[PDB]
Parts: sequence; C-alpha cells; structure tokens
Amino acid sequence: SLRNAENEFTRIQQSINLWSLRLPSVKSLRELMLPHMRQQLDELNVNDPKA
Amino acid sequence: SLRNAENEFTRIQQSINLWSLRLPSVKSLRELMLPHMRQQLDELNVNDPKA
Amino acid sequence: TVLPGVEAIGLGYNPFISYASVNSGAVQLFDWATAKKREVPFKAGYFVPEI
Amino acid sequence: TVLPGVEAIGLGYNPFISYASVNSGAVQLFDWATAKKREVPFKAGYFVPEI
Amino acid sequence: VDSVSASPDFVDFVPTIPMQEIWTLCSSEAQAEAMRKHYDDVWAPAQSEKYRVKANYIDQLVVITGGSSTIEPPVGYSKIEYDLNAGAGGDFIYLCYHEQT
Amino acid sequence: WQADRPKDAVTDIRIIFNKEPTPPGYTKLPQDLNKGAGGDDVFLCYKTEAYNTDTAINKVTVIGGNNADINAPYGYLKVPGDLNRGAGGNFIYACTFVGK
Ligand SMILES: [Mg+2]
Repeated sequence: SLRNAENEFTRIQQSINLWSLRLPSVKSLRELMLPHMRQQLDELNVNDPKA
Repeated sequence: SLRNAENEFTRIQQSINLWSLRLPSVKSLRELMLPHMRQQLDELNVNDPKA
Repeated sequence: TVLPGVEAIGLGYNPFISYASVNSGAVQLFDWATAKKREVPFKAGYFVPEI
Repeated sequence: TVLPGVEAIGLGYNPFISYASVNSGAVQLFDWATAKKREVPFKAGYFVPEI
Repeated sequence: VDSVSASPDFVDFVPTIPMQEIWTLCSSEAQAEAMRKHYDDVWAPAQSEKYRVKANYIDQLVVITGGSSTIEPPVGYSKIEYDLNAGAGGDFIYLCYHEQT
Repeated sequence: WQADRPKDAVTDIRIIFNKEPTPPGYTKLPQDLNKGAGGDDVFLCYKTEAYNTDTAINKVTVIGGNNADINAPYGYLKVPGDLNRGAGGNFIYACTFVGK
C-alpha cells in the first residue's frame, strides 16, 4: 500500500497608496452642493418617516 | 528515524531623511489661517462640551 | 486637469452596505465642476476645489 | 515651485490615533497658497511661506 | 502600477474624518434633528440588521434507531457521533440534524 | 417540464386497504402490494389535477425498516398506512416531496 498527499496554499496582498482628499465640513459647504440635490434635501417631508 | 528542522528570519529597516519644516508659533500665525477654518474655530459654542 | 478622486469625494454614502468602495454610496452631491479651483502644490497641472 | 511638505505642515492633527503620518490629522488650516513666499536658501527654485 | 499612478481609485478611508452625516448639510435644526432621530431610532438599526450575517442554522432534528455503529441517518441529515445509550445496554440511538443552508 | 398544456396525475396520494372502495377522483392502482405477504390487502391511489409547480409532487420514494414509524427524508412526507399492514417483514411507507 502507498498513500501520498500534498497540500499547498499561497496568499499575497499588495497595496499602493496615493494622495488622500479631505473635506473640512465647514458650514459654507452647503452652498457648494448641487442645487437639485439641495432642494431634494430640504423638500424632504420629515413628517413622514417613510420619506 | 530522522528529524530535520530549519528556521530563518530577517528584519531590515531603511530610512532616508530630508529637510524638516518648522513653524514658529508666533501670535500672528492666526492671521495666516484659512478664513472658513478661523470662523469655524471662533464660532465654537464652548458652552456645549459636545461641540 | 482635475485631480483623480475629486469626483469621488463628497459622494453620498451608506456605511453599512460595504467597506470603502465607490459602489457603496449613491450620487455626487457637490458642484465641483463649477467651484473655484486651486492647483495642488505637489502635482503641477492638477487642480481641485479650493475647499 | 512649493517645497514638498509645505502642504503637510500646519495640518490639524490628532496625536492619539497614530504615530507621525498624514493619515492622523484632519485638514490643512493655513492659507499658504496665498502667503508671502521666500525661496529656500539651499534649494534654488523652491519656495515656502516666509513664516 | 503605471495605470494606478495615472488613475488611482478610492480604496480606503482617512481614519480621522472618513465621512460626515448628511443632515449636517441640512438647512434647519428641526429637519436635521428629525433626520438624526430617524437615522438613530429606525434606519441604522434596520440597515445593521439587513447586513447582519445570516449564518447557517439547524433546520430540524430527527432520530435514527439503527442500533449499531453501522447506521446512517435519513437522507440529508447528519448524525451526532455519540449514541444516546453509550455504555448502556439496548439499541444505539443517534440524534441527527438538518441545517438550513 | 412544464411543456404547453401541462398535466399532472399526482397532486396527492393515499394508501388504501382491505379492498375498501376509494372516493372518486383518486385513480387506484390494481395490484395488491401485499400479495403473498399476508396481512391486509393494500393498494395505492392518486388524484389528478392541473399542474401549478408547487402543489404537484416533485419527487416520490419509499421508506421502511424495523421501527413501526420511520423517518421520511428531509422535506418528504410519509403516507399514512403501512404498506405491509398486518403483513410480514419490515414496516414500509411511501414518501412524497413537493417544492414548497
Ligand atoms: Mg439513552
């Protein structure tokens, strides 16, 4: 009788990083938002939770 | 019976240094800060710890 | 030219669906095609919104 | 040209999250795109804020 | 790698300020509080439930009475190893389970 | 398959015995499945329907063994009445499966 077994596994990870973008969360940021998005936000009838 | 074992380890560190930047912490430095950041700082309602 | 990634920041986002990917999160909220643009100091010829 | 790293100094920073990296710390506070610039004496053609 | 230098994609957060709540962008504190309250009380619970791992679980138990080590449970069931009379007399009785995939 | 104008003889099945008459609509098979086994005479019958992909019996099988009640496979239903009712040997039961 003969029994012969092999197992093999590899894992590789590679990562590259390049520049990060940050946004300061100042109050004037609302003025930079797209107008159709802005009116969509402030037309939200928050009296309806489903909305 | 035969038993045969190997262990190997390497650690390398390489470092390069280039010029350091220093900022003098003079009081006039506040005048160089970005205006939206400045007003965000001084609009802080420090009466609220959560803010 | 715009700096790559300026289209991805400000993207409306859902944190529960998946880890950091443009496929979690809906639509760009900000008009940064139109905002005032600054050149990025470490890459000549690439611009971002001043914010 | 700006000296590399002048975008990183003055970055608002959190000391607890991690050791020295641009990924600890939020957003640049200072308008150094606009401040008065001095040429750095040991690298011709590179400039920094006079401060 | 050359293409990554020309066209990197969003891969990871800046861990200090990764994202801002949308109601920070709101016009009004009443709306913003209503959005926050609904987010806190309703939507974030639902979404965290929606994406909670729906792990595998037992569908049913049945019992098999083959009386020996040779027995195999009904089709699709899996038997537990110890018989419920180990070291006793009588028949070897085995509990077996179906798991809902 | 559900070819056009599909058909189905087997919405449900029942085991019928002692040579009692079936209610109508159940087609009854003629052979005694205990012939020479002794016991009661036992027969099988099934009811025809239109197909609907979820009432129609998708699979059918038989179970049996030493135990008087024996467990059907997962999702199968055993049919009441022993297919060796009063006869020798193992208890035996038909089993039916439906997709939901
Ligand atoms: Mg026991």
